[PDB]
Amino acid sequence: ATEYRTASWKLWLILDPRRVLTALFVYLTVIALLIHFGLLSTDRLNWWEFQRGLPKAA
Amino acid sequence: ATEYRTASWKLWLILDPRRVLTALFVYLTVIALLIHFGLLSTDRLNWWEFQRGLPKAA
Amino acid sequence: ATEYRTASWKLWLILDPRRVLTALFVYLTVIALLIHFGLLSTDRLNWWEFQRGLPKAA
Amino acid sequence: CFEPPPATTTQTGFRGLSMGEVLHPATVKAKKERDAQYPPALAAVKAEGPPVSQVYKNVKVLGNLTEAEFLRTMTAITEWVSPQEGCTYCHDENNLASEAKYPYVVARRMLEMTRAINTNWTQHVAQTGVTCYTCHRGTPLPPYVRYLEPTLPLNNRETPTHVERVETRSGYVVRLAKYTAYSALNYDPFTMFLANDKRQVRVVPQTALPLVGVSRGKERRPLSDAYATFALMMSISDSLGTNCTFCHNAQTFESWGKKSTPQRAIAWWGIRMVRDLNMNYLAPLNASLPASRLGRQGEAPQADCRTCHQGVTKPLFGASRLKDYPELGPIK
Amino acid sequence: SDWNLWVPLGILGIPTIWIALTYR
Amino acid sequence: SDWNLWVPLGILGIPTIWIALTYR
Amino acid sequence: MYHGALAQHLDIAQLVWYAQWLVIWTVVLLYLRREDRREGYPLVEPLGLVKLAPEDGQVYELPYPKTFVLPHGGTVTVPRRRPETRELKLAQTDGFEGAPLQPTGNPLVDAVGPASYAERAEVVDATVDGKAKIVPLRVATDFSIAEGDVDPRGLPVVAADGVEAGTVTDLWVDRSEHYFRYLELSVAGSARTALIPLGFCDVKKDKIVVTSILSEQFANVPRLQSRDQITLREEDKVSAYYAGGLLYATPERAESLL
Amino acid sequence: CALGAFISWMLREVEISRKLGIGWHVPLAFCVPIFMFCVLQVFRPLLLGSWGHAFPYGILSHLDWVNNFGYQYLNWHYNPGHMSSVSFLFVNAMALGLHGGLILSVANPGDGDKVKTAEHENQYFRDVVGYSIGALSIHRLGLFLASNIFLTGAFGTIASGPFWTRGWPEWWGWWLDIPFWS
Amino acid sequence: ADYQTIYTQIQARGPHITVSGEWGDNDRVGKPFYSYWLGKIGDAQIGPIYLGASGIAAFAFGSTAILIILFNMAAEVHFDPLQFFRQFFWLGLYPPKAQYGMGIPPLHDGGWWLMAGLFMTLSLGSWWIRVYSRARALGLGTHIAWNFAAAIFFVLCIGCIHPTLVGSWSEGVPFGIWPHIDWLTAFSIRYGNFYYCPWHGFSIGFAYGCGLLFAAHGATILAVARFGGDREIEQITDRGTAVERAALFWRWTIGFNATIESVHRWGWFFSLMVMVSASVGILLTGTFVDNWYLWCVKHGAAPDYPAYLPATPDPASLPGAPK
Ligand code: BCB
Ligand code: BCB
Ligand code: BCB
Ligand SMILES: C/C=C1/c2cc3[nH]c4c(c3C)C(=O)[C@H](C(=O)OC)c4c3nc(cc4[nH]c(cc(n2)[C@@H]1C)c(C(C)=O)c4C)[C@@H](C)[C@@H]3CCC(=O)OC/C=C(\C)CCC[C@H](C)CCC[C@@H](C)CCCC(C)C
Ligand SMILES: C/C=C1/c2cc3[nH]c4c(c3C)C(=O)[C@H](C(=O)OC)c4c3nc(cc4[nH]c(cc(n2)[C@@H]1C)c(C(C)=O)c4C)[C@@H](C)[C@@H]3CCC(=O)OC/C=C(\C)CCC[C@H](C)CCC[C@@H](C)CCCC(C)C
Ligand SMILES: CC(C)=CCC/C(C)=C/CC/C(C)=C\CC/C(C)=C/CC/C(C)=C/CC/C(C)=C\CC/C(C)=C/CC/C(C)=C/CC/C(C)=C/CC1=C(C)C(=O)c2ccccc2C1=O
Ligand SMILES: COC1=C(OC)C(=O)C(C/C=C(/C)CC/C=C(/C)CC/C=C(\C)CC/C=C(\C)CC/C=C(/C)CC/C=C(\C)CC/C=C(\C)CC/C=C(\C)CCC=C(C)C)=C(C)C1=O
Ligand code: HEC
Ligand code: HEC
Ligand code: HEC
Ligand SMILES: CC(C)=CCC/C(C)=C/C=C/C(C)=C/C=C/C(C)=C/C=C\C=C(C)\C=C\C=C(/C)CC/C=C(\C)CCCC(C)C
Ligand SMILES: CCCCCCCCCCCC[N+](C)(C)[O-]
Ligand SMILES: [Fe+3]
Repeated sequence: ATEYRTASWKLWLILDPRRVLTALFVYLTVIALLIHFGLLSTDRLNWWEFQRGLPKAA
Repeated sequence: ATEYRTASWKLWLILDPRRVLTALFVYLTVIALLIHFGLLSTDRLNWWEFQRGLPKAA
Repeated sequence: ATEYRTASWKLWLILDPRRVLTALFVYLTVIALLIHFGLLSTDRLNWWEFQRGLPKAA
Repeated sequence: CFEPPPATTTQTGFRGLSMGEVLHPATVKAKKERDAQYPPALAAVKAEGPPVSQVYKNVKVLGNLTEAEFLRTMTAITEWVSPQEGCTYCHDENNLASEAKYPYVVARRMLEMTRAINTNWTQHVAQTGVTCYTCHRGTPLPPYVRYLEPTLPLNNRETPTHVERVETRSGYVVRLAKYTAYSALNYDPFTMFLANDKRQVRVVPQTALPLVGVSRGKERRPLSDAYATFALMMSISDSLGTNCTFCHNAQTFESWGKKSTPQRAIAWWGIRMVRDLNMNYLAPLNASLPASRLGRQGEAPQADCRTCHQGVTKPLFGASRLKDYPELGPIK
Repeated sequence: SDWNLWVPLGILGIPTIWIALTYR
Repeated sequence: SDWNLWVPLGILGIPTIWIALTYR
Repeated sequence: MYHGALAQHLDIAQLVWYAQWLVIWTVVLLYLRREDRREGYPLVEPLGLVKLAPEDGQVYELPYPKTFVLPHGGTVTVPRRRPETRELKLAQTDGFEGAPLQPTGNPLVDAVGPASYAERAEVVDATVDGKAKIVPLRVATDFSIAEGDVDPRGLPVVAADGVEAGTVTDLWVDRSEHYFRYLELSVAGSARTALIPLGFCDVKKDKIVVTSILSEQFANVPRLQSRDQITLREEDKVSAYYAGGLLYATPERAESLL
Repeated sequence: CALGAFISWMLREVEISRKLGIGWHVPLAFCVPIFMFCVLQVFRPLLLGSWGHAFPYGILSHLDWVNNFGYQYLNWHYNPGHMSSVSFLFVNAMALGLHGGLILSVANPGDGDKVKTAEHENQYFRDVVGYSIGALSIHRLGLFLASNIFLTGAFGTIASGPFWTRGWPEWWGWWLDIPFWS
Repeated sequence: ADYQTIYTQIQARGPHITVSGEWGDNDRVGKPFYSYWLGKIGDAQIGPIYLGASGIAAFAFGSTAILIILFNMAAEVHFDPLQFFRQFFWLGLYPPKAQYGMGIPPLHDGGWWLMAGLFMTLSLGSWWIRVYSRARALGLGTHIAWNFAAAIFFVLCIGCIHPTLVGSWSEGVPFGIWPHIDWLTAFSIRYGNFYYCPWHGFSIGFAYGCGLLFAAHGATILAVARFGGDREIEQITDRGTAVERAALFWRWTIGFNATIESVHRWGWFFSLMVMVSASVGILLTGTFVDNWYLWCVKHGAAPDYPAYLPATPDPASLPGAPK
């Protein structure tokens, strides 16, 4: 190893960058979607619309 | 490597540009559509239409 | 054993890191989602929304 | 989404036929909570003095009562219809006998209507009867009404989205579907069957063989009429929160006798009663309302099943005030 | 504010420690 | 503006640091 | 007055009903069922009383004969009279019509019960070109295993005992289906290759497990006539041997569970 | 007695197949409908807690049960378990037709034409629709289609009552109502 | 378990041999490719495809139809692309809603319906020809064509023939996912309950029959695949232990058997019969029977049950009823 401290790196000998990469891509995208849409489906916490909340108002 | 600082680039020896390119192309396109259409299905932030948002008015 | 105490480690001779790793990944994700959404489906312990709880009020 | 067990089940037809209602116990609880805000009867008063017709000056419906009774009624009315604006809502504060505010003159007519229901449609509403509350549920705009286009959402206390708004032309199909229990049937059954007495609901032939002279070409009805009936039924079901087998034995939708429950009779009267309401009390109000109330084709709002039942087979689970407010009917 | 109620702390914490110490 | 609502910073920040330091 | 009324109680629908029925049964009986008797009929009798005629209604039964003109010359006529002349090594439990039979010697070699084969024509199965259909991968050099699978060549064949019977020499391919039919293994202890149907072995990463028969009886799997091609009869012979072992490998395979 | 008969039937088959040294596929396949019977007559009634939820024995009578049951959810056609089952039912029928025909065409090619080969089966389909599933696998596939008629349906059946009490169309609301494009 | 019946463990690759037709060896189209996943259930190779005239034509009409259908579905949501995609199953192309008898209806009310109908009809036919011709091209028998025929005919019956015999286009099936289904209920309600029509019966019988038969045949072949029973054609011309067992199995169970050849006939026959039975029923309906239940009662087939809740006389028929 070129000046390392742990052996962490050896993970990639075991695991495969391409899998991890492609997976993370997906994983994060989905989560990101869930949150975004999720938020935009509330009343508080929707930008993109007039305040449906009727927050305390009536 | 022509005066490169990182090894970053070796990624393309691992990954395959053609896949990446094609995926982004699609990925992006979709997000883009979601945003466009999704926006244009609100009341505020719909250009293209008359403000039948009736913002608070009535 | 490079200054070890137990043989605990021999587990990975028997088990396979990759299986464990990949499963834990999923297992945890699911429990995480469970709790998050679970909470966010109550009345007390919903952040993201106005206090629908009507805590005692009405 | 996958609604968890158990289920309340009843039996409405002969054993082994799979007829009867199927309820989610949870949902019923929720509805029962909702139908409990019905304000309790007011404390009864001693009938003492002269008739109101001699006391006041502008009574034209409730002439009979005593001064004290009369005000009781007014108090009840207030609570059922306009609790928030109070008395003020349809009276000038000082000259009470002024017909100035618009709701006043609607309200006089509503009184006539309610009376009539509790007198002439006894065969739908029985000894249970209705009060303003039945429909209004404590607002001056009853939370389920109908216009001549399908609108959404069903409950007009919620706020519409962009696609739900009537003006959004793309959203029509959905506006329609939600009215008929999410099926894709393409007819608005309110305007076909309920608004007036102009169509026949019965579509099935009452004989085994095709009857010569009504059975071919332009003699025949269009298969539309079947779908349209199937639509009216879908909606009725959702309006009562029940299924076909609460009234028909599917074996033969068309048949009566041992193939229909007693409910089906009541429903038949039901239909004839809403029609009367719409054609005679409700629809000709577009003369009296403000334009703000009126629909796109300049019509007043009208009633259908949901307007009263609101998703229960008996409105307000059959809670009544019929003995407590005999001003509201029946009459002699 | 975590007062009188160390319940989750105990549940979370205890294992955290013996997981630390058992597998060295 | 986080007023003792360091909560998400806590959840976001902490691991961010040890992820920095553990795999070096 | 009604459409479709033949009397005050008789309508055209009602008549059609029966009609429909009629046809169904006719087809079933006067056709389909006849077509069914092209193989193995007329029925044979080894107890009953002076019978040249099955369930009665039926010695017409057999339809008149077809004549399949075969792809690579010759004709077959159906139904036929193909006589069984192998002399079965089976003793009867009772002399009774439908009482079962006991094998006299070794059932796996004497080829009886689940170990019996049909006397098929002693010719090689062919392609549309006129090549041999079933061949090994020494011959079909053009054919190959799909990239991503386990090549079973080299692996140990473990039998029912948990004992290595021998090692895999080759795969055999169907040339007109692109499908593998046989493993050819080298039976250890003798100087012989025996052919196992691929439907009798669970192929793993390390080993081929053969539940069918015991290690010792690999020595007696029927011998191939040629080295590089297989006849139709030899196929049946090979297959029947292992399947027979499903009832006859161990004595307990006979018995009921209790 | 019914259950009795069915099961005894199925086990008999197992005994038979043992005797012949053939696979047990047949008995097992026969197990699927048995299960559906059990689902309708036993489980679903258990879950709703009465026998009175089961269907009656009677040629026309049984259909009356089917009929009303289905209108208890307002339009059974929309129940997604049903959709799948129905699809299989149809595919299966069509597929049997094709398999039937294809063998028969090869065997009885008309005139004094020679019986054709396996390659002709393949060619034929790879022409008409451009794919051939191949000879063994069709058998395998047939068994699969057939079987999911009940396997998938069983889901829709059990669901109705214990896990869903509204009309089946209302259930597609999940999609129809995703608030994004609502 | 025996894994070799469920999926394929070791896949084979090699040169596929083309059977030369009578004509149109030239009109095979495309680079044949493989799918390793598909290779686990069947052949992996996916091209080429025959083209020729019938094809061309079938596509021609077929597409036109599709276009008219979709286009009108779009027009239902007023071309809002987002809504289209959300509402898609609920959209349809409907036949005429007024009574015009059999006159070619106005464009906006059923006109377009009719056109698509005609074109769908034409594609079906063109295709039929494809199926039939190809068979003859390769010296096979025509069985598939004839089965397919019956199917087509039944489509005709519910599409135009029945409408015709009663004489109104209003009775046509609509195009669209949900709405083609709503048709089913309407149609049944109108003709007094289809469970009670005998041909609906027959049909279903045969349909379930197919289920039974394929499961059985399917299972049977796999059970004897160890003896090479999947090689069904060679089994016909030179009977091996495989089908001997298969026969025996069935004989010892239900007490009569088939042949390897004839089982195929049975299956083919049952398949056909679904479609035929159906067609008949459809033709009889509206034309000779008006209400199938009542008809079953006239022939006393219909079961009758006692009342659970009190029996209810129809209110329309009371003294002093409204309308
Ligand atoms: C009211 C609050 C809001 C909010 C609150 C907010 C927070 C708190 C955060 C964001 C974040 C984000 N927001 Mg945002 N948001 C965004 C979009 C975004 C993204 C730019 C970013 C999401 C990063 C991510 O999730 O990674 C998903 C996928 C990733 C990272 C994949 C790439 C990594 C991959 C593993 C590496 C591989 C790359 C290879 C080259 C490709 C491989 C190809 C394969 C398939 C072969 C849009 C479009 C809008 C609109 C239109 O309104 C919006 C509105 C809002 N956001 C509201 C106003 N949002 C996050 C962020 O980090 O900002 C940048 C974030 O933390
Ligand atoms: C108005 C109500 C309807 C309805 C109500 C409905 C219900 C409630 C159910 C189905 C079910 C099914 N429906 Mg549907 N249906 C279907 C098709 C189907 C089947 C695919 C599927 C399963 C049938 C079944 O359960 O077998 C039953 C067969 C069994 C149980 C096996 C019995 C065999 C036994 C093991 C052996 C018997 C041996 C004999 C006793 C031996 C006697 C023989 C002699 C030789 C002695 C079609 C194609 C249509 C059309 C075209 O509209 C339709 C319309 C309707 N269905 C109407 C909309 N249907 C079932 C399903 O899967 O739902 C999702 C189901 O539960
Ligand atoms: C409430 C209404 C019901 C109903 C209404 C009903 C009607 C009205 C009819 C049937 C019919 C039938 N029903 Mg029934 N049904 C059936 C099953 C059946 C089928 C056996 C048979 C329909 C024939 C068929 O297979 O269609 C599927 C096969 C078809 C449609 C042929 C398609 C072939 C075509 C060439 C396809 C190729 C198309 C191309 C690819 C074109 C592409 C299009 C382009 C151009 C856009 C079951 C199993 C059940 C159960 C279990 O309850 C049931 C209950 C009901 N049915 C409910 C009671 N059913 C028919 C019948 O038999 O009546 C006597 C019929 O007319
Ligand atoms: C997806 C899977 C499909 C499938 C599969 C397979 N199907 C099989 C096999 C496989 C693999 C066999 O191996 C086995 C068989 O042997 O091959 C012929 C069999 C068989 N499938 C029969 C009928 C059949 N398959 C149906 C459905 C599917 N099959 C589905 C589609 C249906 C439908 C759908 O209604 C029917 C009616 C019998 C002919 C036969 C067993 C005889 C029996 O069971 O013996 C035992 C019982 C009797 C002979 C009589 C029983 C009398 C009882 C005691 C009491 C009276 C009955 C009472 C319950 C009243 C009900 C009547 C009422 C509704 C009005
Ligand atoms: C019991 C008897 C059963 C039975 C029997 C049989 N069934 C058969 C056969 C037999 C024997 C055949 O021989 C034939 C066939 O060959 O199969 C191999 C066939 C068939 N049954 C099909 C589908 C089916 N069977 C069903 C049912 C039953 N079958 C009943 C149950 C059902 C149900 C139940 O719904 C369905 C959906 C097709 C596969 C096939 C017709 C192809 C056609 O007729 O083509 C017509 C051509 C078209 C529609 C053109 C396509 C145009 C494309 C999509 C592009 C349009 C896009 C456009 C907007 C723009 C243009 C640009 C473009 C480039 C992008
Ligand atoms: C003589 C003497 C000593 C007397 C004294 C003895 C005495 C009286 C003793 C006591 C009697 C006792 C104890 C018992 C009685 C006997 C007994 C066990 C009886 C059980 C009988 C019984 C209930 C029979 C009913 C049969 C039954 C359930 C159904 C009938 C069959 C039906 C309706 C089938 C559906 C129709 C159908 C699918 C037909 C398909 C056609 C065929 C044949 C399909 C099968 C089949 C398939 C599917 C193939 O794939 C295949 C592939 C290659 C070759 C052949 C075949 C093949 O044959
Ligand atoms: C040999 O001669 C022959 C040929 O070769 C020459 C042929 O090619 C041919 C035929 C030529 C061909 C091209 C054949 C192709 C014809 C076809 C109809 C193939 C088409 C098949 C399909 C489209 C698949 C059907 C899919 C549908 C109908 C849509 C269903 C919709 C939904 C939502 C289904 C959802 C659920 C699923 C998809 C799967 C659910 C599965 C489960 C719940 C459990 C699964 C059960 C198992 C896996 C079995 C248990 C496991 C074990 C026992 C080990 C014949 C006839 C001939 O015999
Ligand atoms: C929703 C409408 C409505 C509300 C709310 C309402 N009223 Fe009335 N009120 C009427 C109508 C209509 C009449 C005339 C009734 C008639 O002619 O029989 C009336 C008549 C009266 C009269 C007789 C007028 C006269 O000639 O002197 C009095 C007094 C009266 N209301 C008092 C009240 C009081 C007090 C309240 C509230 C506490 C009240 N009302 C609330 C509709 C309403
Ligand atoms: C069966 C249904 C029904 C009953 C019962 C009923 N109402 Fe109404 N009411 C309506 C409908 C529908 C409208 C029309 C919606 C509207 O005009 O706002 C209406 C309108 C009104 C309005 C006009 C308010 C406005 O702002 O437009 C008043 C006031 C009113 N009702 C009072 C009464 C009173 C008082 C009673 C009882 C004596 C009563 N209603 C009973 C259905 C009913
Ligand atoms: C609340 C009672 C009730 C329910 C619930 C109900 N119906 Fe009806 N249905 C009726 C009445 C009443 C009629 C007859 C109305 C008339 O005479 O005008 C009727 C008529 C019909 C008809 C016409 C019969 C004919 O004579 O031509 C059909 C078909 C029908 N219903 C089907 C359904 C279906 C399907 C459902 C469930 C989706 C359903 N019904 C739910 C009360 C009901
Ligand atoms: C004499 C005169 C004037 C006219 C005679 C006309 C004539 C022959 C009329 C007869 C008409 C007939 C046979 C009509 C039949 C109609 C029937 C059976 C319709 C039935 C079902 C249709 C369904 C389920 C179709 C739904 C269709 C869709 C949702 C859209 C179509 C799209 C697809 C199937 C996907 C492919 C498109 C993709 C490549 C982008
Ligand atoms: C409702 C459709 C059912 C059609 C009937 C199916 C025929 C069953 C075959 C019986 C065979 C008779 N036998 C024993 C003489 O071969
Ligand atoms: Fe077959």
